[PDB]
Amino acid sequence: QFAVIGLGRFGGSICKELHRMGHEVLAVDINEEKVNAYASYATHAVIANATEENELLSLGIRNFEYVIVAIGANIQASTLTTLLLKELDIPNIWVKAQNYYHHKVLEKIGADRIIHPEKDMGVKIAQSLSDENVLNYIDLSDEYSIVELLATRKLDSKSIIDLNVRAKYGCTILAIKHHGDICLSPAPEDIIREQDCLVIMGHKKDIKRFENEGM
Amino acid sequence: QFAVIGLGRFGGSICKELHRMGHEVLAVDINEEKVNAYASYATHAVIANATEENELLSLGIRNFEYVIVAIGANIQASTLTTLLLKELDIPNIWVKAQNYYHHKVLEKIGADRIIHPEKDMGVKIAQSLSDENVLNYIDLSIVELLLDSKSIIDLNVRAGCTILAIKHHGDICLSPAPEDIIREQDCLVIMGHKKDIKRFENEGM
Amino acid sequence: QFAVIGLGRFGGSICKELHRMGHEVLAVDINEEKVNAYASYATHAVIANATEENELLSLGIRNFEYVIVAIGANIQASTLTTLLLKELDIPNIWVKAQNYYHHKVLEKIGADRIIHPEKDMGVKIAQSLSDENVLNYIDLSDEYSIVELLATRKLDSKSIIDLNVRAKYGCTILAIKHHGDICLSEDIIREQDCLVIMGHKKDIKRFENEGM
Amino acid sequence: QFAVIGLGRFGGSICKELHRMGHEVLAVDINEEKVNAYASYATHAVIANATEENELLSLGIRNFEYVIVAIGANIQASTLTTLLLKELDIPNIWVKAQNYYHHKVLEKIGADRIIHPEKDMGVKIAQSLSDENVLNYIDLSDEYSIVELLKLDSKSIIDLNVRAKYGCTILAIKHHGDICLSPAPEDIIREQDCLVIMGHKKDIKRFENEGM
Amino acid sequence: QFAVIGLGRFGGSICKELHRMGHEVLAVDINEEKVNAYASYATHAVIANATEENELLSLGIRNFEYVIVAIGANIQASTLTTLLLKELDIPNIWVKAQNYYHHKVLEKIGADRIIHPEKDMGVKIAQSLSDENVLNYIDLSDEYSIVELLKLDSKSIIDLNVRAKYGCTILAIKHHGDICLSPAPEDIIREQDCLVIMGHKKDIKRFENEGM
Amino acid sequence: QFAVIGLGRFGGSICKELHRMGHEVLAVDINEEKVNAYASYATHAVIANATEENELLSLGIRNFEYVIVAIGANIQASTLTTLLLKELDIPNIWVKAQNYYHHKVLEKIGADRIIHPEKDMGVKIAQSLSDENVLNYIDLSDEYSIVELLATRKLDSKSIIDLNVRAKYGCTILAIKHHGDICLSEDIIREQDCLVIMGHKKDIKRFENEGM
Amino acid sequence: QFAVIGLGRFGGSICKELHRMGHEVLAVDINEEKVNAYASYATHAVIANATEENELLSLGIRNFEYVIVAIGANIQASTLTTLLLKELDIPNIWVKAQNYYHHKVLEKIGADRIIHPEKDMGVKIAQSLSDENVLNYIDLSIVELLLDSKSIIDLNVRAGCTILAIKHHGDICLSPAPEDIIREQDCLVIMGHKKDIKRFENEGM
Amino acid sequence: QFAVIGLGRFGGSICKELHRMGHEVLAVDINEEKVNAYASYATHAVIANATEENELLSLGIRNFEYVIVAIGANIQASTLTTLLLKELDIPNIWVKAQNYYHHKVLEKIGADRIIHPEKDMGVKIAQSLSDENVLNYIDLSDEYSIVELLATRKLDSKSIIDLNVRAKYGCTILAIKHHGDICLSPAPEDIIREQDCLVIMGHKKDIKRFENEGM
Ligand SMILES: Nc1ncnc2c1ncn2[C@@H]1O[C@H](COP(=O)(O)OP(=O)(O)O)[C@@H](O)[C@H]1O
Ligand SMILES: Nc1ncnc2c1ncn2[C@@H]1O[C@H](COP(=O)(O)OP(=O)(O)O)[C@@H](O)[C@H]1O
Ligand SMILES: Nc1ncnc2c1ncn2[C@@H]1O[C@H](COP(=O)(O)OP(=O)(O)O)[C@@H](O)[C@H]1O
Ligand SMILES: Nc1ncnc2c1ncn2[C@@H]1O[C@H](COP(=O)(O)OP(=O)(O)O)[C@@H](O)[C@H]1O
Ligand SMILES: Nc1ncnc2c1ncn2[C@@H]1O[C@H](COP(=O)(O)OP(=O)(O)O)[C@@H](O)[C@H]1O
Ligand SMILES: Nc1ncnc2c1ncn2[C@@H]1O[C@H](COP(=O)(O)OP(=O)(O)O)[C@@H](O)[C@H]1O
Ligand SMILES: Nc1ncnc2c1ncn2[C@@H]1O[C@H](COP(=O)(O)OP(=O)(O)O)[C@@H](O)[C@H]1O
Ligand SMILES: Nc1ncnc2c1ncn2[C@@H]1O[C@H](COP(=O)(O)OP(=O)(O)O)[C@@H](O)[C@H]1O
Repeated sequence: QFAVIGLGRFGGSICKELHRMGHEVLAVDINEEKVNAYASYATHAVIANATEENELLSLGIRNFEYVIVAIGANIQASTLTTLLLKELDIPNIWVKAQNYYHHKVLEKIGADRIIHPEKDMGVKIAQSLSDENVLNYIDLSDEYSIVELLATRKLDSKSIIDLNVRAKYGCTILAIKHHGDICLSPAPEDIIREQDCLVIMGHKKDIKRFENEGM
Repeated sequence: QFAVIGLGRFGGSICKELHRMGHEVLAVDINEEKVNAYASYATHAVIANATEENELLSLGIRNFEYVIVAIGANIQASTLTTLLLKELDIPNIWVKAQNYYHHKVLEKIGADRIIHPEKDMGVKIAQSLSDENVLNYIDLSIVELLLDSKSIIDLNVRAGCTILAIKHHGDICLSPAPEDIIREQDCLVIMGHKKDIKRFENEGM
Repeated sequence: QFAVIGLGRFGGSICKELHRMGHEVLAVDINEEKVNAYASYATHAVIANATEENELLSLGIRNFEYVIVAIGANIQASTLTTLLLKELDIPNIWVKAQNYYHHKVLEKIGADRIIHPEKDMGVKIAQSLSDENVLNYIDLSDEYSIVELLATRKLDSKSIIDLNVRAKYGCTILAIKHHGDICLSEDIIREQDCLVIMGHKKDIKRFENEGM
Repeated sequence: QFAVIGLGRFGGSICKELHRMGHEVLAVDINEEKVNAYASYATHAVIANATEENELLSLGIRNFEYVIVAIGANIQASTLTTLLLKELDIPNIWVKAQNYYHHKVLEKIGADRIIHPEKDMGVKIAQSLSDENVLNYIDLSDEYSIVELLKLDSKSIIDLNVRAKYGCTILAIKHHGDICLSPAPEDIIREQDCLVIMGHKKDIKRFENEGM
Repeated sequence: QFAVIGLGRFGGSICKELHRMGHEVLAVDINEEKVNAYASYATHAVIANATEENELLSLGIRNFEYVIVAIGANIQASTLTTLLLKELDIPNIWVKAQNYYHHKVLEKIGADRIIHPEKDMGVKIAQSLSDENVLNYIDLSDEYSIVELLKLDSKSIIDLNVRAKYGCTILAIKHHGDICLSPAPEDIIREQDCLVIMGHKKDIKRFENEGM
Repeated sequence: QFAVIGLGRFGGSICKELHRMGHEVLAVDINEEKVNAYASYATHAVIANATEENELLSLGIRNFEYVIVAIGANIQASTLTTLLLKELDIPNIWVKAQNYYHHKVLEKIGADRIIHPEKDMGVKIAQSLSDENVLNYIDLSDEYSIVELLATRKLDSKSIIDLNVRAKYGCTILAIKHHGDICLSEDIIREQDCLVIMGHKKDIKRFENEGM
Repeated sequence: QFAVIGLGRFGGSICKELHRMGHEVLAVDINEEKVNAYASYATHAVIANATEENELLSLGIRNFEYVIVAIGANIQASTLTTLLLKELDIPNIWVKAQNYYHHKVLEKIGADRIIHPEKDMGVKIAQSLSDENVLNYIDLSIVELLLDSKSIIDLNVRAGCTILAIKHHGDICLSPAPEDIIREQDCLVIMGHKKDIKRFENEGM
Repeated sequence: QFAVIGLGRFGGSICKELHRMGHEVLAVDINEEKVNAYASYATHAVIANATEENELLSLGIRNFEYVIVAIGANIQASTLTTLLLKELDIPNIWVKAQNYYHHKVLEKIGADRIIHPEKDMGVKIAQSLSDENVLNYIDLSDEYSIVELLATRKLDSKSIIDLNVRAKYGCTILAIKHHGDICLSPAPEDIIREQDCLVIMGHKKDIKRFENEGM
């Protein structure tokens, strides 16, 4: 189902994770040490130069629905591989882009998805930096947001009704997380300890106010 | 409030985003072109060698609560900068790690947060690969999913997940009534057991 | 009608020749000295970074039916330029390829013709090495060929009927070149006159063997 | 009979072609991969530093009538090799020139032929660019050209007279790989039949404009 | 008992000395010549890259109670090695610091002792420069010093009283490798006999000025 | 009285210390930042290229009894400076040697003392490694030694007569150091007080073994 | 009249000497310090890259009858310069050769004289080593030699070399009379057979 | 009698010449090819690192009256060698200097003669350049010079008395060279051909005038 062609910082991580999730993954790399290191983290692992057409055929690359081209540094290799993958009619080709220029040729040679990992992680880090309290969020509208909050101290050993969040800020607490054991829909008396995960829902400004005052 | 010391693929992105969100950001880089290119995407932008102690002082680096050290490639420069920042008593120092080794010294020289961008994006991509259907998620799982013209009672999700919202036309139905129509381009927000959601995906979609 | 984007060993030569032939040519280069040096050998010459989209627009690059991308060394620049040219709907984009890899991306980003100058000149040189008599040829069939021959000592000061080629080997001499003045169709052939022969490939080859 | 000293874009092409033509060729290169890659495209292939006199002797370089020095980039290596080849009394030494300067020393150290591949390919491309539609051409003079050309359909030589109207002589017709060498006044030209035309460049170009 | 990781001006000296003192020492260096040169001045000598974890294990580095990291120039290598040594639970890790910065990371990665050889030798030289003529000295405080010193000849401790006049206590006399440990008031001091003196630095310096 | 010519890790340290001791010191360096940084740690500080004879004259270098050449890396500069200093009749020229070779030329061009800082610090470190108890020592004979010891936990809060050292091992405690204030000659010894012992080497070593 | 293109150990020495002799010399070098250092030892001194054709034209290089190409190390630069000089029709081009190979191309690109300084100085040193006694010589041998208070008749050199001169006190006795005293610090100039002179050295000295 | 320690452009030339003159020469070099190449041009040739004291002893370096240190480039090696040679009490140590600095230390470590080959050849070339006619000269005084002249053409096929040089310029022609066969003291009728070597003596200005007019 999945082949990952570059086992580096990025490709290796995709590989390890797909495998941990339970999908079958073919790990490909030109470097023998890398292939050895990923033997345990992939269904199969093979030494191959992904820029070599017969080597790609030998991997049985067409038997794959998704091929990820994760060779970062070598722009030539990356596009040459992508080029070959498009020739072999691969349904989904995802490629890591090195820079603006690399993005542009990948776009034209028919990459299905182009990833800028650092750029994307930049946004995520900035999101983290601006509200440290928020671990995760989902934007429902311009105005509404579901927010996973890490409990700052003053919120310690307090029940739902202790700070009633429906009356005060007009937000609904969706869950509590204690010990990797969750309280899915809390009763009015359920204790929130420090470092429990609050899941809160409603108006963005109301949550932000609750953060300002209850934390 | 924020200073970003390396304006590259990673640091530049952090900078541009904080600025876009409305925070004030000092952009620092050794390279003049980079500093020029980020003039518009930062409150202030200054040429500086972040490994030079007097240059850091000159930036007024202590007036900052968060300093991000985003010079990727040069492991020496990165740790030397971090080292200097810890000397100047910066409250929060976030550094991009190049490899395992780099992580280790940053850990010991008192980096407050150490980021492995590619590693982290790997996980996120694998999540995406594994279920192409989800737009956003929060692991507690709450899942934003992208059933046409069917009500909430038309498919009774509790009988074991709870539909939290519908998005039609950038107008959301926050907690839907049992007879609220879901169209095709619509943003289901679903909550509960991970396997139950996956099953709902398999069968209702 | 023509724009040449890289004025180097290759691009400059194309430019100089189109101009010498009487066509109008826009010469483009990033380097100011190159642009200065080609001022006399082009209708117009402009400093421009061909990888910069607004700079291309400013050249009025769309007013051109043929754009030649001759930037040799920089594979990135070459393909980025080609990419931009294809975006601007240029009807004919001809690019010099650096290597196999370069050829492949140019092929996919819609280059209309891809030139390997050294590769092609290799063939021509080997042709030249193999029979030092010939200078140019056109293949009509598997059997027939028009051949431009450089004359040896052996047919020096000879007329057409001195070695009658229609009888002896059965080829028709099409022209003689004496001093950049051509006898189109008893005419004396001097050494280093260009013989233009036509007919059967083997007959010509025999005439070479015997008359030269 | 032939040795090619630089297997590169240029030298490799000369080698591959001489071999394909059936001549015996010794391929030489300093780089082992290049030598391996040309094993199949040469009579013999050997690793050698062509700037090293004893290595040249070991190749049996004197047993060769033609040595091609095709190392492009390294001007020093190129001229040092040429220099050594001239010492060993090689009858024909052909060298690829990198620039004007390189040409000049090669000229003085007794290179028999000096090739500028890109320069020469420039001219050929410009010729192609000027008249696309002549599948092939041979330049006789500045003024005169033989042109292979691809309304004309179902018309004879008498019905379309070119000696009078444009002043050009149709040399041949090609119908399905079966050529009419010198057409009788009534011979039918069908679409896609190869016209061979000869005479004044402007007259041909006019005939193209009007008859096509 | 001891391993020395950098055989250089500094590390080599530590190695040679521990060996000369009779301790067993493992000498490590990446450079084969250095390892060869220290074969005679160490219990064992091994080629190893001290920044490579498996190579460290192979040395049996944990069997050592003291590891000295003496690679001067390469700050990266130095700290990476130290880092690995701290991972392997070495009880005592002594490292040569290159500069202030280097000191700081070594401090944080748990170096047990950090040496600045030139800095420390600076102090010792300045001490020598200040008072040349004290063959040897030990600094007790900023104010107090024990001094070995080389008019004084043929005079006793009673004839030259130092407890009263300068306020210093003569600790010993050395006559021909045969020492008078604590001199009786009448013991003769001959020229070139080693005076040991103790007390206030300025008092000694005054005694030097006047009695010598 | 003293000039220091290289203000680096080594020279700067000598300079700072002579100044701290109260001597007057001229600090010289080619680098302006170094000269600025040592303005506070020297009587005078001057920018000068010590390899330039007129620059040396301008410093009034002859007015000095001791010149220290501390330029480490640049062997040429170091010896050229030393050479010039010997020409100007300087009474004492002390130079830091980079390597064996450097030592040899300095020896011949009349350096009065040649220092190998790292080599010398190596010995001192090995001494320290071998017995972690001691800090400083003076060798009186083959048999006798004055030793500065750093106190362990075992003699913490003990008086002189608590472990009477004159009876038990037969050594005389010369001083105690508590907090940079010294008890020169029932006095409590706390941990990290500096013991100053004197007598037989083996007796001290025994006292170390048993009392610590 | 003379241009010297490389002001190094060799070219600088040629320059300084021609100037000292009184000829006018143009000193050329790519390095600004060298050009500065030779300002006093040349009629004119100019910064120029001698491998650049327009720079050569700008020097007015054609106004010169002799151009010396003295860039030692860089064989490429040396021959490229020589090549350009031959194009500009310079009447006399003298070049320092680096090795055998360098000699060969310079020979073919039309260098008028090719100098191997070290090789040539080798011969001269060996001459000096072999007979330490001679101050100067000319191989036809005429020998300047550095017998106290003895006349020309006191040692009859013809009975088989001819003493050409004596030097006392920077006052020379051009062709000495048979009774002319030779002192110790005196400059004998002797002529004839090489072996005869050597023998005279062996026996009279 | 002579040892040459560097067989390079300079040292090799000294070696080859001393040998050609008939003296016995020990050629030393660190490089084996150099030692092989000079086997024929020296009495003995030995591989040695001249900076290594025991290697010098092994050569029997003290048995030599003259040692020439001709390692050009490596200033360290050159001075270290010289230093060792001075320790071994060599009577004459001649060293090639690389630059001003090198000269200075060699001077102090007791080099007996210091040679700057290029500098010296510079002077000789400039002498050649300023009077091309003169091949060789000896300065007798400020005013007087013996000059070896190469016959320029107009001097062709003329006897001594044809241009009487004692009357005209008041110089005495000392010799003629035809075919490496010399006419030592020419008779008044001896023919001078082009490319014969004129040896002329007398006043510097008179010779210079004779050059101006007879050539
Ligand atoms: N032609 C190729 N075929 C297969 N794998 C390749 C090829 N070229 C490079 N790689 C592999 O791609 C991986 C890229 O990893 P890395 O340089 O860390 O990039 P990233 O920073 O994106 O992880 C390396 O493990 C490398 O061995
Ligand atoms: N010593 C330094 N001081 C300040 N900025 C630096 C220093 N070294 C590098 N930088 C800047 O940091 C940025 C690193 O970005 P980049 O090379 O893209 O790596 P990354 O992938 O981590 O973003 C560059 O803009 C670079 O100019
Ligand atoms: N980004 C660019 N835009 C426009 N012209 C360029 C750019 N990059 C290089 N060039 C020009 O293209 C030409 C390439 O010539 P060259 O490298 O000699 O190739 P060749 O020898 O094959 O013609 C140079 O004249 C250079 O100035
Ligand atoms: N000293 C040498 N002896 C023999 N072959 C050489 C030497 N130096 C370079 N070569 C070969 O000459 C070839 C030059 O080819 P290349 O650089 O592609 O130029 P071009 O593109 O003009 O052919 C290279 O394949 C190289 O291996
Ligand atoms: N990675 C490494 N592992 C082991 N030894 C090393 C490594 N890198 C350098 N060394 C050795 O450390 C020594 C450092 O010595 P040197 O450069 O003289 O510094 P110092 O003068 O301070 O001793 C060198 O001999 C070198 O061979
Ligand atoms: N020609 C010179 N004249 C005067 N000072 C010099 C000269 N060359 C170098 N220096 C100075 O000598 C010092 C050498 O210090 P450094 O290289 O750190 O040696 P170390 O670390 O052993 O003290 C530097 O401060 C440098 O500025
Ligand atoms: N391309 C060039 N154009 C002009 N001058 C040059 C060029 N390259 C080198 N030079 C100068 O020529 C001189 C060479 O001198 P040097 O290196 O001492 O060699 P040598 O021993 O032949 O004198 C230097 O002064 C150098 O700056
Ligand atoms: N330590 C050494 N002992 C002996 N010979 C040496 C040593 N170092 C260098 N040489 C030799 O000295 C010679 C110097 O030659 P070269 O570099 O041509 O100088 P030059 O230009 O003066 O001739 C070389 O042949 C080299 O092998």
